[PDB]
This record gives sequence, C-alpha cells and structure tokens, in this order.
Amino acid sequence: MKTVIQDTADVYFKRKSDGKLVFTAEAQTASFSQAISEEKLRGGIGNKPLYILKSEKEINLTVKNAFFDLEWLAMTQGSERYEVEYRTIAYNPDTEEVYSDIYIQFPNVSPSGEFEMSLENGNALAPEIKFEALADTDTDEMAVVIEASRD
Amino acid sequence: MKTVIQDTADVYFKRKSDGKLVFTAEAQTASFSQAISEEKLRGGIGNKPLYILKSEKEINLTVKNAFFDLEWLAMTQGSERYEVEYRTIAYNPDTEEVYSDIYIQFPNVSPSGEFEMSLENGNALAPEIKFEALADTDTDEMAVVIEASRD
Amino acid sequence: YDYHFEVNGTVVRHKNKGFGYMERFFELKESCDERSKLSKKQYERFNALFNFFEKNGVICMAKDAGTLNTSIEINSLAYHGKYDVMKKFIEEQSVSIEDDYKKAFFLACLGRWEESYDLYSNIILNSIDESNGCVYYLSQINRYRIYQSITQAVTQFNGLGLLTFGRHYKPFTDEFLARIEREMTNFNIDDLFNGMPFEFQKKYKILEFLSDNQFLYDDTVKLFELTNKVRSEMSEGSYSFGMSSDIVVLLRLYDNLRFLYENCLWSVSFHEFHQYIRNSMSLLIEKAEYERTRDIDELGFSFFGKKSGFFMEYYDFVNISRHFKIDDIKNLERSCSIDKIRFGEQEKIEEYLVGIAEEITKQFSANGMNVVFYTQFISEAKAALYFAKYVKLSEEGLGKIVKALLFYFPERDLDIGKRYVWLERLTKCNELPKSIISIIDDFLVLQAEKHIDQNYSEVSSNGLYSRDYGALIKHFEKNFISKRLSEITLCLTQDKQKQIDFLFKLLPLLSTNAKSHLLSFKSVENINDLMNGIRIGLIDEFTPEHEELIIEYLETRKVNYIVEKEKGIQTFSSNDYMSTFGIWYFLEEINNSKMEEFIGMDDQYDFFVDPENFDYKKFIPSWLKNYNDKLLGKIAGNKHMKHHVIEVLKERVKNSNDKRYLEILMNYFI
Amino acid sequence: CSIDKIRFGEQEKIEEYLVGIAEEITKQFSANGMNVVFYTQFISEAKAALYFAKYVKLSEEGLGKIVKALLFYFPERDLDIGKRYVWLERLTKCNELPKSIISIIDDFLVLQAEKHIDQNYSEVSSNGLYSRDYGALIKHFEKNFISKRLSEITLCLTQDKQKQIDFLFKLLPLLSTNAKSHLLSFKSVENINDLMNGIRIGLIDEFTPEHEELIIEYLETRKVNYIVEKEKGIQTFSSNDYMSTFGIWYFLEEINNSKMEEFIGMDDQYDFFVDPENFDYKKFIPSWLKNYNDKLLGKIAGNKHMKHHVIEVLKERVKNSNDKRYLEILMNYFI
Repeated sequence: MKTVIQDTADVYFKRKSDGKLVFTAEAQTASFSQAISEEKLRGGIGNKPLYILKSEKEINLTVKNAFFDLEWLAMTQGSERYEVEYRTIAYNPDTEEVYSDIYIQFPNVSPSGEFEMSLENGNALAPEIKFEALADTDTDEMAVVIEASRD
Repeated sequence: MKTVIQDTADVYFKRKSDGKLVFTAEAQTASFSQAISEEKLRGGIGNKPLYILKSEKEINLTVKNAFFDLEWLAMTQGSERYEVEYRTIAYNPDTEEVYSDIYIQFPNVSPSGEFEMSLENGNALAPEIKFEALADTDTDEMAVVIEASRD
Repeated sequence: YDYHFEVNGTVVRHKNKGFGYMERFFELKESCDERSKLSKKQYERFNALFNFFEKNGVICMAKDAGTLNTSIEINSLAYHGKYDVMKKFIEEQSVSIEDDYKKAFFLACLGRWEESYDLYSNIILNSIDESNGCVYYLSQINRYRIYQSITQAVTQFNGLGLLTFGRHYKPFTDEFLARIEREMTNFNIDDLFNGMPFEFQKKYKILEFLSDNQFLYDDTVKLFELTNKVRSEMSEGSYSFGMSSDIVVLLRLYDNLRFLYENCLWSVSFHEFHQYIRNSMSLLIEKAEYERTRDIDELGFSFFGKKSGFFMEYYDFVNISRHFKIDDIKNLERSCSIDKIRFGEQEKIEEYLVGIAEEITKQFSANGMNVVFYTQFISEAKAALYFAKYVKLSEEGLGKIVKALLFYFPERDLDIGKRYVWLERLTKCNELPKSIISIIDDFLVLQAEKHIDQNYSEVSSNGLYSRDYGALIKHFEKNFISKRLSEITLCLTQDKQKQIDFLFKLLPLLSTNAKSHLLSFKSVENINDLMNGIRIGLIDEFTPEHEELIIEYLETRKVNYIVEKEKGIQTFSSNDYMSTFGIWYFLEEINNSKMEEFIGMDDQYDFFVDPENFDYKKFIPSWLKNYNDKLLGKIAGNKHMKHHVIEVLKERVKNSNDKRYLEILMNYFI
Repeated sequence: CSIDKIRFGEQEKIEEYLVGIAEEITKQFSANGMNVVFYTQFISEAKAALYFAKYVKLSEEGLGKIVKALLFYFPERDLDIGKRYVWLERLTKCNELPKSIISIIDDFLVLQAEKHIDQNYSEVSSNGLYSRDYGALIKHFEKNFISKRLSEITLCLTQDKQKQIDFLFKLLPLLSTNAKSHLLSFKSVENINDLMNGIRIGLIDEFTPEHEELIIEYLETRKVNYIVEKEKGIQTFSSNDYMSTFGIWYFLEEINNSKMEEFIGMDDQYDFFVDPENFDYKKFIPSWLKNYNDKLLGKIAGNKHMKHHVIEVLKERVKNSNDKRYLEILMNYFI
C-alpha cells in the first residue's frame, strides 16, 4: 500500500490477407527501442545536390506470450504480415480516473527470432519474442495511433 | 609466453625517529591514488586577494599481501606517523633490460582502513590495509622521487 | 585447501600445518643434483607428472618468482572452424574408449544428436568393461547436457518454429522423443554425485563441480569483482607495469578457456560462455584504452612506461565470432573508445575465413539442410561477417565473403537494406577492387533476372534497395556504365510495366542507348516519381506543373488532416514529406509563397518555415540527427535566435550523455 | 555524472537520523571509554554521511548539530579537518551560513586558537589544510568579525609563545581592534610562510620591495635546491610549492620585477605563465584548469598565446572524457 505501483498493457497481433485472430495477453518487459542514426551516405557531387532526407528509422518490438492459439496452431501442426496492434491506457494525474485509451498499430511487422535461448536451468517458460519493423516501398505504414480521450 | 604482462613491485616501510622495521613486504596490490578537487569555498572575498592555491588534495595508498613481521611486533606487544619508501623498476621498451629504478617516499602516512570484513568463506588471511599520506604545515611532504639509471 | 593456488601459476600455503611438500618439490625442481639422487621407482612417476604438469604451466611459489609468462594455444579443431576434417575423422572407425569419447564430442559438434546419444549409450554400456572411472562421470555429464540441449531446442521449435520457418520441421522421430522422455522422467543431476561408487570421489573430489548448476557461479564472481576493481582503479594510481589490472585475468582467461575446450566437454555453446567471453574481452579492451588516454602529470606514466595495448589474437577473434552479440564495438563504440593498436599477424585466419565461407556456400548450395545446424551457425556467421569489416589483409578473404553474402545468405533473416548495410560497412576499412565489383554486378544481374514476379515488393527495414549497390559502385568508380542492364532495358516493351520502378531506380548505370530508351519510356504523374527523379540528381529546377502538383498534394493533406482533427486521430506520416517540403522552402530552392497557408500541420514545419511565430517549448532534439548533411551546418548558422539554440545545447550537454551532440561541433567550424 | 539536487528534501527522517548519528561522538574517549569494537564501526558509513551535505536539504537545527559537536568528543588517530572543512563548505550549498551556524563557528575557531602552545608537536593539518583558512572562510560568505574571546587570549599573551602567536595571527580578522593592535607587535615580521599567511588573512594589501626581495630569495633557494636535486637526480612534489603562484602573479601584474625571468625551465606551470611566448605547450598538463578561479579562466581566455592550443587540448580531453567541469568551463568562459 506504499509504492509497489505498476500498470498493464495489451498486445494484439494479426495475420494479413484473412481474419486470423492472434494476440498476447500481457507484456511484462515490453522493451520498445527506437533508433535514429547515420554515418555517411553522400558522395557530394553535382554542384547543387538540392536534396537530402536520409534518416535511419527503425522500430523494435518485444513481447512475452504464453497464449498462442490452438484454433489454428493444432491445424498447422497436423506466412503473413503478422501486423501488430498494441493496446494500452493512460491516466490523468490530476484525477487518476479511467478516461483515456491509447492504441498503437503496425501494419507491416516481420518477426526476427533468434534461435539461441540455450540455458541450463528450466525457466518459467517466458518465451520472449522480439520483432523488427518492416516497411514497403509505396508509402505510410510504420505506426498508427487512435486517441480515445474525448470529453 | 603468448600474452601476459608481468613485473614485480615491493612495499617497504619504516618508523620516524626509530629503527623499527615491521610491515608487509611485496604486496601484489600496492595500490595508490591521487586526486585534486575544488569546490565553492572562495565564492566571495574582500575583492583584493593575490592567490592561495587551495587545491584540495587526496591520496589513498593500499597494500595487501600480509606477513608483516614478528620481531618488532613482539616488542610492541609488551604517534610518530611512521615513514614509507617505495621502489619500482622501469624497463626500456627498446632494450628490455634492468637499467632504471624509480624511488618513491612519503614522510607522513596514516593507515585508516575499515576493521570489519568477516567473510563467510575463510580466506587465506588477506588483511587488506589502506593508507592516507599526511602532510605537515612546515614544508615539503608528499612525494620525493629519485631517478636511477645514471648511465 | 592446504595450499591456495594462485592462478598466476604460483602456489601459496593455505591450510598446510605440516611439512613443506610443495616447497620441497619446488626446491627439487630447480636442483638437478637432487633430481639425480632418485631411482627409477620415482622416475616412473616423474615421467607421468611432467606431461600435464608442464601442460598447465605451474612454475614455483609466489616468493622467489621473477618474471612469469603463460602459454596460450588451442588444439580444439572444433574451435578452429574446419568441419570437413572433423567429418573425415567421424567417418573413421572405432579404436578405443578415449577415442570414442572424442568422436562423440565431434558428433555433438556437428549439431545433430541422434547417433551421438546412441554412442554415449553404448559407451555407458561398455565403460565398466574397461573400468575407467573419470570418463564414466564425464559421460554422465555428457548425456545430461546433450539431453538438455535437445529439449531446449525442442522448446524453441516448440512454437516459434512454425511462425519462423513457416513449416513444422520435425528433425527428430517421435519414437526417439518418446524413448528419451520415458527414460528421463525423474532424473535430476543433484544425486548424480550421490549414487556413484564411494571409491570415485576419494580420487575425483575436484571434478564434481561440473555436475550441478555451479558451472558459472564460481567463475563470474571474481570476474564481476575485478571488473569494478579496475574500473574504479581508474587512472590515478594502483600502478605497475605487469601487476596492474588483467594480469591474473589472462591467466584464468586462457586457463579455463580450454578446460572444456580441450577435455572435449560439451556445452561450449551456452550463454554462460557467451557471458564469460564477452565480459573478459571487455575488461581487456577497457584496461588497454584506459591506459591509452589517461592523463599523466608526472607519475602517471612513470609507472608502466609500456602498454599491452590489447593486441588481440586469433583466439579472441574466434571468440568474437562464436559467443559475441554486441561483438564489442556494437555497444562499446557508442560507449567505449578506439584508437589504433596493431591488429597483428595472421597465420591461417584467412584460411579460417575461407573455412567459413566455403562451408556456407556448400551448405546453402545443397538442397539438403539441417535446421539445427542452420540455427547453430547463423548467429556466429552473422557476428563473423559483421566484424570482418575492420580487418585488412590479402583479398583472399574479401571476394568469398561478398559472394557468400550476396548469393547464399537466407532472405528470411535479412532484407536488402541490411544487406547493403553489411556491404557498405565492409568497405569502411577496405577498398573496392574489380573482383568485388564484378561479384556485385552479377548479383544485380541475378536480381534483374528475378524482377518478373507480379507480387514481390522487396520489403526492407532500411528503405534501401539494389539501386544503392549501383550508387556505391558509382561512388567508388563513376565510370562504370553497365552492360547487361542496357540489354534488359532494350528487351523490355510497353506491355509490361512492373520493371519501371527498378529501371528508374537503377537508371544511372545504363548505356546512352538505354538512357534514350528510358527517356522515351518516362512517366511522371505521382509524388514518388518526382522524389526519385530528384534523388538521382536529374532534376535541377521546378516547372509550374510540379508546383501545382505539390500544391494539390498539400491541399489533399489539409483536407484529410482537418477530418482527422475533427475525429481526433493524431497523424504520424512516417515518410514525412511535409518536413521535406519545409526543407525545400527553407533553402530558397522554392521561392513560392503559397505554402504559408498550411502552417501548423507539424512542429517541424513550424520551426522551418515560421521562425518568427514558433514556440521552442516543442523542440524535439532528434531533429539534429536526421543527418550529417552540410544542411545541418547551414541551418545551424543562426544569429537572430541562436540564444535559444545555445540554451538547448547547454541543457543537453549538461548531462553530456550523447557523443553525437558534441562531436557534431567538435571541430566542424575548425 | 552527478547533478547535485534531484528531488531532495524529506526533512523528518533524514534530519532525525543526522542528529542521531551525530550523537554517538558525544559519548567518546574524550568523554569516557575507548572500546576498540566501537571504532571497528567508527565510521563505516558516517564520514560520508558528512558528505551527505550535497544530497538533501536540511534544517537550521541540522546546521547547528552538524557543528558544535565534533569539535570535541572524538579520539585522535586523526581523521582530519581537510574532511571537516570540505564538508563545512559542502553544507553551504544546502542552506545559509551565518546566524544559524557562524554564531558558533566563531567560537569554534576561537577555541582552535586556544589550542597552540610554545613547542609541543608543531602543526600538521593532515591533508595540508592550515587552520588559518578560517580568516578567508569568514570572508567567503560574510565580512570580518569582532570576536572577543581569542581577542582577550591574544591580549594576555606577550612573548615566548611563538607557535601560539603565529597560529592565532591567522585569525586576525575575527580579533578585536585592540587585539589586532596588540598582535601587530611582537609578531613574525617577514617570514615567507608568515608572509603568505598575512597576505591571505587580509592584513597586507599591496606588495613591497622587501616582499620582492623575499620572493627572489625564495626563488634562488628553489633554484639551488633544483640544482642539487638534478645533481642527485631527485624530483620533489610539495603541497607548499608556490612556484605556480609566483608565475601567475607575474602573469597578472602582481609582480613587476624583470629579474624573475631567469628561472624559466624549472616548473611546467612556471614556463606556462611567466613566458607565454616561448612556452612549450605540450608540457601543459590540462588538469590545472580545475584549480583556477573564474576570473583567472576569464583572463586566460582574453590572451592570444593561450588560445591556439588550449582550446584544442580541451576539445581532445572532453571528447576523451565524460567529465562535466571542463565542458562547463569551455562553453561558459572559453566560448
């Protein structure tokens, strides 16, 4: 009743081209990493270059799930734009009331899993999943948000 | 043979105004420190000083490989602040021969180390000591360095 | 515990209350006359001692010892990355129990485990026939960690595999799993040292520590102790030439390095050793470069007026290839420093590079594929490829790497943008000879032979495509007009239009006839084509039609932005062309005055085109990192409002926790 | 990396435990009992609880109990005043330093003057504090004082107490006017150390040709000491080395003598300050900027000869280190 405070989050997945329902109940770690950097990508010729807009834009996703779905998992036992739709909530410190919901959506996510969880002792499962943000050539994609704090 | 850096360094002491010779020798630690720190202790003055060169100084000195001695220990078993001299050998990278020695000595030193280790797993003695090099108000003190290799 | 064995090879008394039997032995070692006062009865045991005693390298005690030196060498061929010779040895028949143990070790080294487990099964069956003590328990540990690895990988493919590889790859027969699970229901390793004959431990007390989970506890404690020990020793003292810092660290480092790596025990691929190597290597580089740049008033350099400099050896490089993810600069360049040392001699490390490259080409060039092998090779190869950039050597090494990366690397684990990142960072410390240019040209030809698919989109996480390869080719050699690209452009008619994007992206590397054909095949209607034409440098000025098109695009942006604001769905526009338009306006490139009616869409646009009516409370500091273009200097050359610029600069550098924000103006004006 | 404030405060428990850890010193060997087990604890956590001045903000009573305490009720294997005084200054950022506290450090330094006798142990001051620093310490936050207890102490003594008269001589600003007049007689006239003491305590205001003669005498003594050291191959580092002081005094019009230039080539800072034109800037150790005042850094940034390489070495150091003081001095003054 002192300061062991903490919140929760929702993680929703989806497979494109059909209405497949895949989601994650809870994400404890939920380490979100965003990187912008550059080293050198300009020759420097043509007198007036007239343009430069390079910016390395990567979005990293990480969830831990114990709920895959057998509805399809069993059928597949005997890909798609895993596209991800994060869900969470926000609170106002002045009132501390449930009034706002925050959605985060990614329409093109390709999982980049590492096959090296080599460890001696048996853990509490905890199959941490890490994702990479993939983009097409056309336009848009990356992240989309919806605000639900209307009053 | 392949890759390891190796030398030796000894630790020697003495007592001021006495011929007492009782201390650890050849401490592999023989650790030392030096620091100059300044703070806001002159933020305000009669607006006509010359200089004081305050320069808060700090000197740690720790040596540890035990086996101090047994004779002067027994004599004292029944505050001159002691005296310490140090010796280090420098090797020529071009020739790699024993040609140069470095002499270090401090007039005043105060061994002020914590007196409660109490490790659960009994070590091989290991009574680590630390020292603070004191200075008087007359002059000199700190380090008197004599350079060998007069060839 | 009668003697405390210092890892430096010298021994000291710990609990010996009796005669100095180690002192007696060491004083006998240095005296040949006393060695001559013994019969063959003790000589038969002197012969036995000699071998391993000098194999480790114990010299004397810590009192009279002078300048010491340890021997570092690895006979672990599995560590040498030559799998072909181990396959050759595997095909060899059986000789004896010890040889069976070695062969089991190499079978485990290949990754597949079925026949390996069968082999340890038979060896447990017949081990008591030879009544060999230690190897029996070593084989217990063997089969235990083999099963642990199999089950862990199974849990990994257990789920994860279907999403990753698309198909449920079952590399093990269900009968095998049923048998192993029925024979390992209850087995826990704690009693593995409790149920063995009591004559075992009296002769093998030391070796029990490899059974339980204490395989790492005794090791990492001193590591994480000395880490802060030296990190706080820092650069003001605790100073000597060969007793400062990692002295004992190399000792234990290469003493326990080959322990499992030469006895041929199995979990050589475990995150414990990822951990151990990464930490160890970091301590080495840290001591070296804290020596390197430390301030020396008079006595800082009087001590150790020589440096070890961390001259890394082939063994360390292989460690980085095997068990390194940050690989050390990946985070310890954003954090740590670098300045030259000598990346020294090479004996056959180029042969190891080809021992990686040719094995990769043979594997990915063969239809047969082992998923366990691919999973146990992909990460180590990734590390080796990522850190073969800084090496410079006879291009024996370069062309095989380029060919293998271009033609055999899996496309599920990497996209084109990260591929170019690998090839661009390859040339950071290396030039561009003709062989690599030919190889990448052949790769581009293969890509052109691929671009017929009606649904392929070339999805990438970096935004860079094959056009960047021709761009790099021009950057190092402008006069390399292509040959086959002109042919494929000429052979393409107006009926098919799916290659228009690729031809526009790679139009600079085309013949004059190809250029004329593409000019007759040009089309500019949307926004992307204009951006691409500007990118290649073809477009110099702007026609009124382009201004009208950009005004229409901005009007559409406004009429959808107002709708989004009405509902309350904030906008992102990840490919923020509005910032590009702000850049257009700021640099006097477009001198129109019709874009001032759209002020307020984004904070960046307000900062760019509205300097008089902008509030600096919404200043995002990431706007200084988008680039390194001179454009940053041009826009930072401010006089009117530079007070706010220096205010935010001093607020940011008060922490001084980002090296970019300081090295941007380190000596740029100088 | 260290910001000094954070969310600091929480008077209640930090203040009670501050005074509570102040309390045990009262029951001490100087009062009663020297059990070593108590000193096996001694300070294992508390000399830095003295450094806990920079950390959170305290109260007036915290200022009071952080100070008339230790002055007694303590054993003597010294743990020194360098510590005492640096933490005394380090509390200044926390709160005010007059009526709550100065009304007791006045008596503290008076009782300090009470200490010295003719010839017992000379003086040490451990790290090289000098006790006398109190004269300028009062000037740091306030002006001269009129304290009367040590004034009577110096008004009763007349002779033979050389150590007592010289040590209390450095508390002249807090003396009474009659005390100052009495101490001006039978006082060490022109000893070099006493000359620095007098000019530090504000007794002297301007240099004199006799002071110049003493300065050149010290310079030639240092030169012959360096000559014999080079004969014996000996190097000495002393806390009482004023060569840098002489160099910077010559740099900023304090000494107008031209005969002082003959000693170039003995100390690195001496070459750096006395001869900016011919100085080899490689020997300039960049750690000396810490012990330079704000006005010294400002004046050192107005001259041409210390501008070409100083900015470059500062840039190299601040790229090669994460320290904040050099960064602050380079943008605040050097830029």
